[PDB]
Amino acid sequence: GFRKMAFPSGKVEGCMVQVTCGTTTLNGLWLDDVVYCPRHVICTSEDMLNPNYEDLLIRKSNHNFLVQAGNVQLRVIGHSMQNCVLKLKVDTANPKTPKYKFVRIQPGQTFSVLACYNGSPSGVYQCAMRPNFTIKGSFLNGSCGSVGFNIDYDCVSFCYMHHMELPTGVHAGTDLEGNFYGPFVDRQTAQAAGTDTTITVNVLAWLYAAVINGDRWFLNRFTTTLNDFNLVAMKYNYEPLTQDHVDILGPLSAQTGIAVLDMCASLKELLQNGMNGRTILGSALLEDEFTPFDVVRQC
Amino acid sequence: GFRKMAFPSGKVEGCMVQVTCGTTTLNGLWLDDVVYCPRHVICTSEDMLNPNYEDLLIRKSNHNFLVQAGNVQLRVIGHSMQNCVLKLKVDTANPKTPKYKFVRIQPGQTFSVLACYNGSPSGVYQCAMRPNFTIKGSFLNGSCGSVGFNIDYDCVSFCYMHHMELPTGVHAGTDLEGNFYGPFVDRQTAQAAGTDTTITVNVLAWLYAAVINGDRWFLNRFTTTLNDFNLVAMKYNYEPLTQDHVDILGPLSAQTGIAVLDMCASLKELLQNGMNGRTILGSALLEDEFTPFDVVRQCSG
Ligand SMILES: *[C@H](O)[C@H](C[C@@H]1CCNC1=O)NC(=O)[C@H](CC(C)C)NC(=O)OC[C@H]1C[C@@H]1C1CCCCC1
Repeated sequence: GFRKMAFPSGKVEGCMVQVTCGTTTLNGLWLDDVVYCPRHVICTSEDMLNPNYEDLLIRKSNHNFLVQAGNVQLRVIGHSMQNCVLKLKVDTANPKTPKYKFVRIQPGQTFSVLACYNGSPSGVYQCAMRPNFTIKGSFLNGSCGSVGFNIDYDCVSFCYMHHMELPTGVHAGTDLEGNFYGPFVDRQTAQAAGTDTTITVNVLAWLYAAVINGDRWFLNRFTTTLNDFNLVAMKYNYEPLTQDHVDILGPLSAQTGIAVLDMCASLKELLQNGMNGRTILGSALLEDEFTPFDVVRQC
Repeated sequence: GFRKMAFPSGKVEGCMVQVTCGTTTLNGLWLDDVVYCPRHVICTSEDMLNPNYEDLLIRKSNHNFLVQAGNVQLRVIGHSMQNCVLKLKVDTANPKTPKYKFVRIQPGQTFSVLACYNGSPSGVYQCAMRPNFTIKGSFLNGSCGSVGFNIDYDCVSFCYMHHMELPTGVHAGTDLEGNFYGPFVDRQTAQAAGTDTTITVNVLAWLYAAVINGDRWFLNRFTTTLNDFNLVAMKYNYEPLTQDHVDILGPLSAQTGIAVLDMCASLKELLQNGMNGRTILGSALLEDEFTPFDVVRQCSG
């Protein structure tokens, strides 16, 4: 079987706390003796339209920030801002801090999201960083400060902290240095993203997964050159396929004995014609949020 | 705009161990001072055919079971079989035991699966129990003893433990009392699931979700009796509704003001007339793996 699968979230759950300033409550990430959270916690309703964050922050003191780990209040003993993230220093070290790192993820890569409300983990699911630097998440009021991450041999690599929803229903946020993915800004305004394109290497990986699990109706005897495929992909707002993508797809091609460029010819046929009302792995749409690595770690 | 979203898995990660008999290792669930696992851990390859589980267990002693949390051995001090699960009493109460209960779910209900290998969690994902009592998992060799669960507040309701794969590639297993869902047995034989059907109650929940988000073209000005709807539904390979299904749609019916039986009438028209190229929540396909609880969780909670 083949399933969209999130990393086990326990190591991140032990880091989630609630952060409150004024009438605004969201989540923070508590690592060692620092809590990281979105800086817009310091805004009021009036501030959010055009917040001068440095000016709003100079007027705050440590005691204006209320941090709670469950029933326990953590004393804030220091605070600073790094881009769009606030760093609150507390007197307590988190005993549950995992081995971790902060990474900035590349578009087309996937990560797990731990959606939290009031410092309490609520759900976990897989997202991809879109080419237009949005993510198609599930985030409601109070979800800010929820984080996205990957796990590699007990090391948690944090890559995303949640800040906002766009009018189209997609989501935007920062890495853990507080820099946004994409052209977005943490102010209460309607923001549009650039035109979103489809992650072609991931669509190919998912077709290979549909073949492994016995689904073949889309394949064909034909083939294509890399450049000719990429001309058709760009026409249909698919990202171009690089030679590294082809290389990355090697293991999957070998396992199924289907040349990458033969799978490209199949995808070309799908783009030009369609599904014909049919489905692949249950879906009526081409799925582009599985990476080659994601697929390999499942067959 | 809906994601299949699992529950946070940490409270279950803290209960996973491995159980080995000879060279056969699967996963177990450590709650208080008991470890629960599939009884077929006591089988060799040649026993799998039609194992004599009672005979195989009589040859076993406490000191034949290797239970490990990580690389740390947990001493077994008692063993018993309950249906298709082994219960291994150990000398240490799990300090990470959550508040928990053991529940038997119904077809259509969803749950999170924490897929594990050698006692180590690998991934978490949502499954729906199909009307034919299979789930569409992603289970590899060594995954048996992985569990499915829901979390309500801080209480973990364990509802599934994994035992086997069927010829068609779907998966089968038991509740935490060892009772299989559906008509399967833990023998290494080709077993067939009944033909699957569409989970009507979840499709209705999906229509309610569509209405909540302002997508309501399919609502009509008619109603139906539950029996009339069930007889039509069966002709389209949809499950009949139970009284419990009607009741668990109550909150969404109240939220939208659309009576359950009126929504049934709208669904009946979709089944008889098709979608006519229209879409619902952006798709021409009716989704059947979001329960009414799942819908409320992503729309309002
Ligand atoms: C933080 O918890 C919250 C998470 C959002 C709320 C609903 N779903 C989410 O993911 N983030 C916000 O509320 C940000 C805060 C600003 C200061 C960055 N703003 C936001 O998400 O607004 C939602 C945009 C649709 C709204 C616009 C409509 C037109 C007027 C301006 C807002």
